[PDB]
Amino acid sequence: DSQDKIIHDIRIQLRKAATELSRWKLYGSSKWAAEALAGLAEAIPQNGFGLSETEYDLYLLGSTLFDAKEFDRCVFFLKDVTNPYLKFLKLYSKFLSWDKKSQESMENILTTGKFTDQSNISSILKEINTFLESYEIKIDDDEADLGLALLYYLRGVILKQEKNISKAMSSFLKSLSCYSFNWSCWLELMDCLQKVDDALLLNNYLYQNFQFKFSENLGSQRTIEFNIMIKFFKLKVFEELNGQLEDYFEDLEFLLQVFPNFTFLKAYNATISYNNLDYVTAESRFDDIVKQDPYRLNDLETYSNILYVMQKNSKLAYLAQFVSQIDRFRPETCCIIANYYSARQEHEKSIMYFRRALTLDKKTTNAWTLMGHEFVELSNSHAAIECYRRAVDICPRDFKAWFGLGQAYALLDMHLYSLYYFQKACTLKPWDRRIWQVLGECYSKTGNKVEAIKCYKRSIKASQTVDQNTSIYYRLAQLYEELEDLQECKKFMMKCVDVEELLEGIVTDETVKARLWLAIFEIKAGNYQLAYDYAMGVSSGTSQEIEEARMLARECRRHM
Amino acid sequence: MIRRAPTTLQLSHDDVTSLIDDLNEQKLKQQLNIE
Amino acid sequence: SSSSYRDSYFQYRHLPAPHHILYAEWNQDILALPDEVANITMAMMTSEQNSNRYWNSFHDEDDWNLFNGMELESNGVVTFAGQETITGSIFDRRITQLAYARNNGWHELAL
Amino acid sequence: KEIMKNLYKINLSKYINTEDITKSNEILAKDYKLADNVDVVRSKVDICYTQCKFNECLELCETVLENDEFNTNILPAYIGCLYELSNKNKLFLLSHRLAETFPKSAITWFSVATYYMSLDRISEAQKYYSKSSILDPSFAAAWLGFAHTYALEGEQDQALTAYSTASRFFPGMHLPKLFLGMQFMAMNSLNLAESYFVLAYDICPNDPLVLNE
Repeated sequence: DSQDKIIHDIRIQLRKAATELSRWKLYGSSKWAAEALAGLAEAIPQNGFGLSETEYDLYLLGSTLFDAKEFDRCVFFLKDVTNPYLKFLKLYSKFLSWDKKSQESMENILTTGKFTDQSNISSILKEINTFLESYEIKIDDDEADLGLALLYYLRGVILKQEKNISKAMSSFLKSLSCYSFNWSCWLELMDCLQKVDDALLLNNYLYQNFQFKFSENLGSQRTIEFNIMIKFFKLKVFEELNGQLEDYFEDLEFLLQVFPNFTFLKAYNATISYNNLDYVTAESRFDDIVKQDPYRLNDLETYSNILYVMQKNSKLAYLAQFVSQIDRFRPETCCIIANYYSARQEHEKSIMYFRRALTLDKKTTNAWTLMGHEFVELSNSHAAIECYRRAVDICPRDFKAWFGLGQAYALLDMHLYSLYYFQKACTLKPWDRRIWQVLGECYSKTGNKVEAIKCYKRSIKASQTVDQNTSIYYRLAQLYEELEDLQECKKFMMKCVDVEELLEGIVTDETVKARLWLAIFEIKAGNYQLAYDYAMGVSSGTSQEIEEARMLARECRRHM
Repeated sequence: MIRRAPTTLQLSHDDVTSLIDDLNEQKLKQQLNIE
Repeated sequence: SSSSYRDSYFQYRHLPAPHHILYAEWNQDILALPDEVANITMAMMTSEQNSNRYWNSFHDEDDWNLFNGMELESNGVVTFAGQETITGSIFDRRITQLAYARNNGWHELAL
Repeated sequence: KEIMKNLYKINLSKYINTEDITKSNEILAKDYKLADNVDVVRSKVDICYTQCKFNECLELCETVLENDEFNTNILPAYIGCLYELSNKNKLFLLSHRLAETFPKSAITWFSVATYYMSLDRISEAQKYYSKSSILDPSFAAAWLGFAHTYALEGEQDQALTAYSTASRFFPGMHLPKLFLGMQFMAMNSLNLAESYFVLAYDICPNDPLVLNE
């Protein structure tokens, strides 16, 4: 009943949302808006602008010279206009002229940022503030048009690029309050967030002291509980930052009902499966995207990422040939192929695509660690070290980069010199068995037996399954043997052997050495009967393992 | 079951050379009339 | 003159970033075909046998045995290899069954 | 009476008054619920393949294979149409899919062999046509392709014997006779080529290939 009424509300609004945003030549939200309407559940044109025929002539000149890449020429003709709708177009033309120019200026420059972590940009900011004061609304009024709301979006984005955080956020809230359903505005707002605690602060602000201009937005939509962007905000920020979830479940199923055919949600839904190390289910989820939407180079980087871990080179060779045929200029299309080329042990070529995949979009820092790995297999440790090191300098909170850099030193003899890197990676993901076991090996190899004991015990607790603790137990028992106390290591020798019985006779290699050692000590204890069965149980190991127990079996049988 | 390209033939060398020779005949005799 | 007014072909404004033309060589890259070219990496006639073995893995044991040394001549006369020989003309159902027989069947001279 | 007449008439051979078959299947499509059944789309595929409407080959074949991925009635025509279109990737997927499911049936090995055929591997695809021929007799596709492997690259002497075997063991088709006559023509031996061509014309009166030859 009411859901259908909501359905009836969304198409008209999304018709409006895609109309003006495409009409104002910004494609960050216009492309997403039509996508959202296309996937909406099955249940005269709309247009309006307060422009005079004299000034409307300049719009056609302004609009057509915009997408013709002649941004500078558009500014010159549209200099003297005073309407807020057109005033945005001039400064948007002005802003994108700088953004395009900056891209041309640096192409050899891979790393982006300032080591410690304007005047031309500050020129743009003044017209916004000067025009905003002159205009006779200045927000906070019921009669607030889309253009003024859209003007605040440019002000926010121009403030962010100057690193003036905590003022662009307020500007973005003012823009969204007057006009929601602007994805490019939301993305710039999500970007300025840095930590999960910041998300909780903004989320509260969105609930108590935030409200939309009910005049501009259609009815039954200005309510926060029945909004859509707030919902899409919940699914977005809460999971890319991997923050603590709240008000997230009931929203997710609500969006799947309203948007059953929305391609973006399923890829996000598949990505959720990806983030939880659930690879098998995510593959089924992704297979619907490719079949339903074959041309989508937006989230396929994870698809080819799934396939690489999954193994199955024939399928990867199929994907690599198919994806490259669409176009070779997306950031993703240059990372899928490199994965296909990496599986074929052709390293001097695979190393090439990772550098290529990063150049198109420098934000894809995940390709840095992969490019570093591709040096290690080339027996070139020097080149690998820099590739990993750039990754942490882009963002220090990269567990992948620290781990990949730690190994490159661990492969060489510099065991202790790699201990700091492994220690740093510990803080990123403490709840992992893999990292803890490696730390124990470094301590073992550096003559720190007192610390290595405590390191392995922590790894044991983190392991989800007991069977993975078989390898640690035997090595942990050895360290006690180096700490001249043979009685203490017996208890751990009981556990590692007992896991074999609890696993209906796993008969694994690292338990074979456990039984041989355990039987040998039992002979010194004088208990031949308790040692006889140990040799018989390990009679299905290696060639040297069976003979070692067989002769021990004869020795204990004689004294039995 | 698949069909290959059906047999087709183009201008041979013998006939084209014969036409070349003929072209030389009517490009050789007419200038005698002019002269 | 008139250069940018015509729009009948791929132009400089149809691609999103005008500076992508600086590279402009990635279009002319032959991507490696799926299966057999993986054999040239190890090498840096063998590739065809590898592809032949890969496609040969999809047999049953008895079917593989029959085709283990199988050779087919042009006139249709068929030669069967026993791991005796069963040289008989093809398209008759009986010869194949006979080949299966002395393959998996039991034959004993018994003195 | 009328529905069974149309149903039988769907399956008749082409090259003769195909307009009548088109009208009959159009009548069968709308009037009765049999609008998009297996045999009607199979007849459309056969018609497009005879008239070399390869685009319609792929649309109708994909729209039917999306329901039944392993319909053996249409797979030969589907493989020929794709081979004409040289869709190497799609052929590899089909060959692999049929390899995991129907190793015994000759359709799978014919598909793998034509996958090799599309990559210009005539000498190797020779063996795979041989395997497809052995696994199923009375199959024109396998033996005719095998003869094509003989005739395409060198070794012309025994392609004649291969085509003679095709003609004798598969009577009633003009195609083997036409191929044998054209191969004799390739030898520059004339009277025998004309004799086989008139034989093929006798078997099939309406075929552009035989008349062009």
